[PDB]
Amino acid sequence: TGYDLSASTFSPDGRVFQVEYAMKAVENSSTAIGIRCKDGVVFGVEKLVLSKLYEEGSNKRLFNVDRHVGMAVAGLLADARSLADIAREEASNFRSNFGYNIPLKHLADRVAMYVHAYTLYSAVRPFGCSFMLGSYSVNDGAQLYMIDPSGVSYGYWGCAIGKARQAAKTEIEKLQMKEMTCRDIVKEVAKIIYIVHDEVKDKAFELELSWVGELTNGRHEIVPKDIREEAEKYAKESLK
Amino acid sequence: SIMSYNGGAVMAMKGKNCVAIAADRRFGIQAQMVTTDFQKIFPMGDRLYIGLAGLATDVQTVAQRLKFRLNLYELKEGRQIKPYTLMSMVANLLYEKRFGPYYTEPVIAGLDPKTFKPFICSLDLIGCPMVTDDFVVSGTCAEQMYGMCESLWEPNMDPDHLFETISQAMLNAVDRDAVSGMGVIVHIIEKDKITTRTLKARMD
Amino acid sequence: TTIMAVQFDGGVVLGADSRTTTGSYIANRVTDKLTPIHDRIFCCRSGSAADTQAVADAVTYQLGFHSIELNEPPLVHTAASLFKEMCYRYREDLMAGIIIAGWDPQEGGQVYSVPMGGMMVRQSFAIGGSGSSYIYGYVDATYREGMTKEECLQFTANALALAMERDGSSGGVIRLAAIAESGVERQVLLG
Amino acid sequence: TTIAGVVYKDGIVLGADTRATEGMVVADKNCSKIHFISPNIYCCGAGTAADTDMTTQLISSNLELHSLSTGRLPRVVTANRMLKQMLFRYQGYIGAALVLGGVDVTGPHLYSIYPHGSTDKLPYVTMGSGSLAAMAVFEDKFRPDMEEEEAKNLVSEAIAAGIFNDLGSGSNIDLCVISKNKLDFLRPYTVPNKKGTRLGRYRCEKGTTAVLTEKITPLE
Amino acid sequence: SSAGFDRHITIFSPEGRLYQVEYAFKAINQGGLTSVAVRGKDCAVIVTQKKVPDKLLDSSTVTHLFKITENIGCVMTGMTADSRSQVQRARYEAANWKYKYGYEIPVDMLCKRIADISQVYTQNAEMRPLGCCMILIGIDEEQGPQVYKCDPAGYYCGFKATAAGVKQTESTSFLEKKVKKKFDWTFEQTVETAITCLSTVLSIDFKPSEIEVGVVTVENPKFRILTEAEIDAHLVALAE
Amino acid sequence: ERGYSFSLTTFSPSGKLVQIEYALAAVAGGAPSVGIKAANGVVLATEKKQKSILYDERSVHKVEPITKHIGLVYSGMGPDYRVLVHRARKLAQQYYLVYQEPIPTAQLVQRVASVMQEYTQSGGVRPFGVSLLICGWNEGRPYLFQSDPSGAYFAWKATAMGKNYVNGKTFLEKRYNEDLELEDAIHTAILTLKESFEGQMTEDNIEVGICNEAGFRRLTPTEVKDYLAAIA
Repeated sequence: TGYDLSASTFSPDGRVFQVEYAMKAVENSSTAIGIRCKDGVVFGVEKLVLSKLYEEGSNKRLFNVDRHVGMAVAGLLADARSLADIAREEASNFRSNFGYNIPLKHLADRVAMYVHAYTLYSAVRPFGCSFMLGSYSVNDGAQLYMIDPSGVSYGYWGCAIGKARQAAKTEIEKLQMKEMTCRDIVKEVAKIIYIVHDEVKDKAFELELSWVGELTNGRHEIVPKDIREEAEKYAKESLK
Repeated sequence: SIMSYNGGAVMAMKGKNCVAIAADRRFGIQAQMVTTDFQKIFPMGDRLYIGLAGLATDVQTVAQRLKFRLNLYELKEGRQIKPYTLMSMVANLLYEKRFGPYYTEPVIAGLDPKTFKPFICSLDLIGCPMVTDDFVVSGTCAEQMYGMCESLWEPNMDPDHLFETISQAMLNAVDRDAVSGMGVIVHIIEKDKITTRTLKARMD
Repeated sequence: TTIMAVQFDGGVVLGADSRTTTGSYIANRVTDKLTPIHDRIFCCRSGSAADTQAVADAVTYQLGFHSIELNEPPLVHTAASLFKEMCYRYREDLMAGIIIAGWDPQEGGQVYSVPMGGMMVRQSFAIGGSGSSYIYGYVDATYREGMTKEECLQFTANALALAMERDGSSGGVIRLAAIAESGVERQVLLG
Repeated sequence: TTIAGVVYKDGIVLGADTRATEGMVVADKNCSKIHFISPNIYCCGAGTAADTDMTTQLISSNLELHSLSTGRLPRVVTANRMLKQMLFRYQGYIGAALVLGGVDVTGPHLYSIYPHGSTDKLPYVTMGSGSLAAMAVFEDKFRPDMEEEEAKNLVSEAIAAGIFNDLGSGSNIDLCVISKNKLDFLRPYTVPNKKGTRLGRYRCEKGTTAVLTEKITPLE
Repeated sequence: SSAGFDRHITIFSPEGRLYQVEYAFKAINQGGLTSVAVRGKDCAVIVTQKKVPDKLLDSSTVTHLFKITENIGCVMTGMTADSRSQVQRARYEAANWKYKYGYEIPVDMLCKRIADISQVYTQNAEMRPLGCCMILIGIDEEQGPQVYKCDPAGYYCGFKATAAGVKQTESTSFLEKKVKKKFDWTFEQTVETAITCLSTVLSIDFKPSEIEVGVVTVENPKFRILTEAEIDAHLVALAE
Repeated sequence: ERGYSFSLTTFSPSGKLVQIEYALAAVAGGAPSVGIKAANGVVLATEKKQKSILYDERSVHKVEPITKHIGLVYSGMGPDYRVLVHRARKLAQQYYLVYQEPIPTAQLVQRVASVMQEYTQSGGVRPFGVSLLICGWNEGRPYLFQSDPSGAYFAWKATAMGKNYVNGKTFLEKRYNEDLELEDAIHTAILTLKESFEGQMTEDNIEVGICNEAGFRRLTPTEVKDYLAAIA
């Protein structure tokens, strides 16, 4: 009340309401989860068709930043596009200036500092984005990070961003994550997304699954989900 | 030389309790003189003068620039300037044009503002100061005035023999010189007063 | 002047002479021509002294900063890239005879070469300096693939010995460096 | 100009010859080229005198600033780094041949600076035009860890040989002693060359010169 | 006493206050985090707990002990973004010191530079004053180990028994009641007093998996983060 | 930043500058200090009470030299104090670059007060809540210059700034006089500081710097405990 206007001010109890308002902007966006196996990281985004007017394959929230890194955004889409352009630029700089692949820790820290700089002043607003960062390297393994609108960036095995933030990670943590390769984790993520919100609030959604790891030899791309078609034949066996 | 483009010779000489500075009057282009009353010795406050020799452009320029900074300092502080401070100021002003250099050899002569301590010093065209106790010379002709002053100087000199010594030295060393002559101005100062005499120089 | 790096299976072996000359006069009789940048990575320099000192200090700056921000030991190829960029970008003023060597936890021993141009190549052995041509004459004759450490030390001993003996600009004293997984072992052959 | 440095068993002895010539003429017979930096570090200059003077005064300002900020005795390596960085910024335009010596907490440390920006640590150096004579005296008669009188006599002998080769000085060669506690500084050390007393004298008279226009202006 | 806009920007209030900075002194208190430093003899000890309720969240990348340089460590409280930005600035000025001045930076000068940057942020308005508190530790020659604290306000100080975070009125009360008996601090004394003072504050008496212990000693001046095994060793060593 | 560049400090209908008056009040709510100019030297003395028994008195130093012959103390907030200290340092060294001579204290106060005045007028920044007490023994006669957040300055025979500074001032007017020595000035300075401080006053509660004609000196707690162990 009155203090919440500027992005430089503090409250009488000590927090910034601008950043909090930006955090709960992402809460109404689509649900996007992500989990790593012992030789790769798997993304997954519950994507929704509005009524009938989309094309099943535009505006994909699974981006692809580096040769081995891609983002899984949720929140404001154009803000996410700008953020992904910043990340592409930063990885391009590192590749130019040292001649090899960017490690995920340093990349996420540069991105976190950029986000923090947009949280500091009153000239700009905080971001409305919350995204995933996945990796694989033979000398590093699988790494999965996580960036809030404020700029706090650290690591996970599994995560979820959206409405079912808790409601997915309730049963994400009962997954035997270490002992599985990612080829099981594909249909795992499929059953997770399919379980949350089948028909109740909306009518139809649609699945995308990004896929990095040792099976891709360090490449990062979307699965040919249509190859091995793992959701639907398991989805119809997941309603019982 | 470019120092010999307009001639010029400035001699300073430290006496016992007093200091004598002299310079030549001639101004002109390389072979052609113009006037006999060009100014090279400038008053910087009381009991403290300065001499400039070389290219006359830089002479008048640096004279005005130093006068600018000196009046700025003397209005920022109610006291008058000490000669080491003036030497440092001239050094800074020359060194700012480290690669755009003024073609001048400044010679500073002044007494102590508090005591009757004399002071002489000379610089380079880039700002290398040098304090001595006998004499400092500048301008085109050097070895002439060096030989004469190393021939005629005594350490403890009343202003009269000081005047006669600097007079004979300047006259003979100028008469041997080619591009610099045409009258000599002499400033012989002390704690009590300021004397300015002009000599019947050979006008040849 | 004459600098030299040779890798073996476990690690690498470096080496240089001492004498820094100016014209025909020697200004410095004994000189650390090889420089520690990281604790596992050396470089030996040639050409101009001041240029290479400044470049090595800047590389020390950037590399130490980067290695602390990684919180991991740095790579050798990364420092090679740094010298490559610093040389190539602001060339036309420098005389760089930079040879990068060092042991790496991921990659073992490696040796990189940066001549006066600014190209970067990975070699198994390397020369550098004005009086390097002669021992470059026979470093491709005496070398055998798969040496031990003592063989590399004796190898560079003979090499820098004949380099110092034959060329006028070389001379002084032999400084050797042994970089491996274990530690850094420097010693000075004299007389 | 012949400056020389040495490291004895505790500290550093610096000497210099003080004939600042301007071309072919002896322009000075007493020119202090041993400059102040700090209570523990000094410096000697060679080549272009004005450039060395301006540069050493700038570095002395910077180190006074840094030391008064820090609150403890400065380090020689910091002065070395500042000088090499500045002279390399100037791309070798500024000609400044410097010899840097001081006693830190770590002990005595001597550096020589070549005006492009190349620097060395050595136990003894010579710089200047007649530097080779002092380098001869050193390379003849240097041994590690000398005593005090030994080092003083050695540096005096070196700059004396430099003076008996060309472009020395008439002067009484200046010396300087830096130790862990006792800083000393000697201008009139030893005069080998007395001025030959003139059996003249080239005398004059008080009125022997024609006067045209006299002026009197009193003061307070 | 709200005259003008003293509730919003960095202006002087009536009677001598300014509220934006003394709102930032409780910006540390939303962290829910507690940190203790101890310097009695030629070792210096940091201790700080974690709070990880998740099994999906990692443990390595959650540490607040931040190796600034090879001889200088630190720990952070408050919000994470301000802490990490302060961490990069500290590392950057340390490397700048090493480049300009030729030797290793002392922890005193570095904390003074950090406090100066804190003033620079404090000075202009339209700038958020970084609500994080920084404790630094290091060894200096001829002075031994050092402990410093940096405020958001730019008021640094250096002192022996040191604690900032949530509960440190109580911690400083314990340390007034403790650092008054004139015992020496022979490094097991230091570790035992640190863990037991945090044990008297929080009253949990817990596993070795929650607190991180940052140490530095005049036997190895390198900064050192303790391992689970030796933390357990000290923990059962004080278990009577 | 954007560079909005307007000043927050504008005139009242009374004609006052209420931010500057508030900054002066914030100074007056600060730690006490006393500075006395004697016949041969100048004495500076502050009053430094740590908040706990945990703090160390070897890291932060109130009394501060600017040159080897110019002491400087304050009564206000250290984060602003260190800034303008560093500014004065660089400024004095620029003077010593130009003129190759130690800068006089009047010249310091001119330049520092001009910088502080500039902060009073320039865009958006608050003024600095620091009241300096600058002094030094330049050319025989020693000086004593008080400044303020308003950019102004003065010259006192003796003064005080901080808590109950008017009470200390009224004790100074009766006790202090024109001519004493450095020791007697230290004596009456400790008297007027101990008139207003808390009861537990030791070798670490105070911090005393003097100004000889031999230069600025910063005394040690050794000689403080020599002297302030019941000086009267």
